[PDB]
Amino acid sequence: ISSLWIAKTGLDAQQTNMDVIANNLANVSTNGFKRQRAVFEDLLYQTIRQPGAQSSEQTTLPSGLQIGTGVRPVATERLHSQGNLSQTNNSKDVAIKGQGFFQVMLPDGTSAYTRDGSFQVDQNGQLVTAGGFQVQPAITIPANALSITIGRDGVVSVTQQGQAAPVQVGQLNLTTFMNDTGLESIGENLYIETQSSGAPNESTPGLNGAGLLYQGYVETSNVNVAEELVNMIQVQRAYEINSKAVSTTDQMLQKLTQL
Amino acid sequence: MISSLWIAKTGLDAQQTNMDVIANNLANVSTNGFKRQRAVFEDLLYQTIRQPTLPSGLQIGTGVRPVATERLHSQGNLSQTNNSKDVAIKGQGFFQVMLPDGTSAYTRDGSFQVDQNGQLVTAGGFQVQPAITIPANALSITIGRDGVVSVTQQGQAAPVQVGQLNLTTFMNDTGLESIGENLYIETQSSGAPNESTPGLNGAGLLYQGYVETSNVNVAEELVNMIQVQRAYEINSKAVSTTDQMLQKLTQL
Amino acid sequence: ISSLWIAKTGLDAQQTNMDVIANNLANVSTNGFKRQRAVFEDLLYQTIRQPQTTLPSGLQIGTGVRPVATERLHSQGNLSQTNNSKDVAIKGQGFFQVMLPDGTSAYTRDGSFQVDQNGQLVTAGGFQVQPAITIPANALSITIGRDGVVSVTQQGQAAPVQVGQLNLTTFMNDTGLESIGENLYIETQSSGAPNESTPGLNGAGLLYQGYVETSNVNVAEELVNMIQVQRAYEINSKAVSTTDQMLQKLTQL
Amino acid sequence: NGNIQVGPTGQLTIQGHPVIGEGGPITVPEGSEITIAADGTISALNPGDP
Repeated sequence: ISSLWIAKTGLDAQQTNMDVIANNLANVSTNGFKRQRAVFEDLLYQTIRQPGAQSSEQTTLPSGLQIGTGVRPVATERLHSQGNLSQTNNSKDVAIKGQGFFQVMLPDGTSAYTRDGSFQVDQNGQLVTAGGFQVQPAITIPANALSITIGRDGVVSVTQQGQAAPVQVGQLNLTTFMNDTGLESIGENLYIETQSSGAPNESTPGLNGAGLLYQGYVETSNVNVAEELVNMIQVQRAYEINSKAVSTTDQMLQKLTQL
Repeated sequence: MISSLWIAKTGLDAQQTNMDVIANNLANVSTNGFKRQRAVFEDLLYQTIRQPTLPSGLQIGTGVRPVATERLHSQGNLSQTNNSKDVAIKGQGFFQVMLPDGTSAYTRDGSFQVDQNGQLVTAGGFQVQPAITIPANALSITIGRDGVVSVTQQGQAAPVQVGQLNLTTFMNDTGLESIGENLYIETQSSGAPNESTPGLNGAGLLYQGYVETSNVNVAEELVNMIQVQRAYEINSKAVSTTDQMLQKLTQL
Repeated sequence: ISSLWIAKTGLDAQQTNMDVIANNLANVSTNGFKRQRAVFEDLLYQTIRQPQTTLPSGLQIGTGVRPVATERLHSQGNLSQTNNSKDVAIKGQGFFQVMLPDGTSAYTRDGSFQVDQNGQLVTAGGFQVQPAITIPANALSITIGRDGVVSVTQQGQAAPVQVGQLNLTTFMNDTGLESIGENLYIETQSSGAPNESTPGLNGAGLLYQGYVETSNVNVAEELVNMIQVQRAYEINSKAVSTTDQMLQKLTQL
Repeated sequence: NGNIQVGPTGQLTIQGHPVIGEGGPITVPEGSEITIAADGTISALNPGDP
């Protein structure tokens, strides 16, 4: 019977909604995390019979039978807003203002883009992210480095022992996209390009719509728990209602088969 | 679907934004040249239920929504820093600085320094647009009511004037877009800036060795925190009783 | 099956009551807001049978309840100081008039005004105040007295120059105003045609500068009403449950 | 049901039904602050009037 299938689709949609809510709540402490939201869409409708003639000296209701089918999850979009900044006092942590993504090099050979600014230094001096993925512009900080300073622009400098003037060692240019929502997300806070998102364009910070770099700060996740709790309540109640519908359909079918 | 949950959600969001702006105001109370913010709320669209010269109609609300946030561009107090290169504006106006990219920004926090090349810059590296240049071997720097900045040198009686600090004014101060480091940029809401010498065309005067403080009233902020906490709790109770009612309904 | 429909009407009435309660609670910190209360009434009564000292022996079945109207208490809220120079609060009756983009006019109660780039005084949202008060540049200060007169001083002027007046409108029946969103009302047939006047005359209010009118929402009343709504909803669900039991027993036998 | 309402022209209407008192059903001024006494007398005060 079609009613069971419709209710099954509704229950699956509610389960997926609860899944994305739980995913948002779980990594509320993840740095540079953009919260998600699931949008659904109804399926097709079967027209058993078309409406007839009406509005002829009468006010009869239109006699048209058009049965629904259910609902499917059509998309899950993330909100690329701006999160708050938390101080860490670590000179190798960069927070990003505006739009942009640091470009890292995946081990297989391709490249990914990320927002999580918390970097470390390997044994060879190269600047990598937490996980070992080398930053594609390949900033190398020499040894005996007294302190590393990264300005509001992408330039990174390090003061030596005797020399008064800091020596420039690299530029942290960053990429921008035409549609940031279309990036395909994988683990480790990484995004890879798709056809939905335009070809990335690299630029220096502060120009061509790029953001700015703050040293010693980390961008926090833009998750709002007040939304999550009410969404949880709503999905739980909808799940209960659909279960009640399933129970009623089962009872009426069982009454029928007792004939 | 439940009608009353999505109203209490909007109420909670409004109270959260109110607490957010209150916390932002309280945090930077010791910064110089800061203007407090107030958020203004408004309700959403109303749905009218149609009935078959009625004294009143049946209408149902939907919630509340924060529409805008304004800044009180009043005059803060002054604190004497004993420095010789700190300027406080008495009245209304904005110093013009140049961002590294090339555009122009406008600020009010006056605490300036001298870069290695001798020019006058703000704390952060940005230089003042009229480009005041103070040569080395400077005995003292004096900035009067007008924009004239003079420097005294050894062995000379007449001080040599090096520049003038023209300040810009706007038709609508509140329309300025705010970015970090106490910097404002013009928009369409704020008219095109117009330059003026201090004390003329409504522009303010300058005091040397003083810094303007923030116009934040902590006593109001504490009571506002109490109010927003109570409102948030009441909306939470509304959510809870809606949940209880719906749970009672669905177990039928 | 009649009992099911009656209980459905009761549940819907309680739901709308909870809806208006939640709406009142949500915007408790909205300037110039007025609380609403819903009023219900009975439906048609079916007279099944016409009527020493015994009972009249007459039958008359009810039908249910529907929501009739939602009245707004146009009372006077408390005044809170914002210290701004362009915030006004109404003492008494009256509404400010604003011009909608489409061409018609709307009326509001809260006072929180800014200045557009051309100089005219608008509300928070861009809508222009109808009498078209223009504030020129280089304005040292702005004064809005208890009357409608608004004045601005300038550099080296012994006396200020008047730059307009904030006249405000009144209605015969302010309860009948249809409240569209965004803190606005529109004239409808239920309310009379607006009549404008200077503040302080012809029954209008007075203007206080630097203060705003807070909402007049009584939280304790809302909480008690909410408790009653929940309990009534739970009671009404029992009617549906018992009728379901009766129908199930009837179908079984 | 003592929930009285006032129309645009000043009629005390309860659910669209004008209230009836002695000597004509009812009629009030345009915008008076209506005050109802303990016995039934309806005091009216023109707004703005002393």
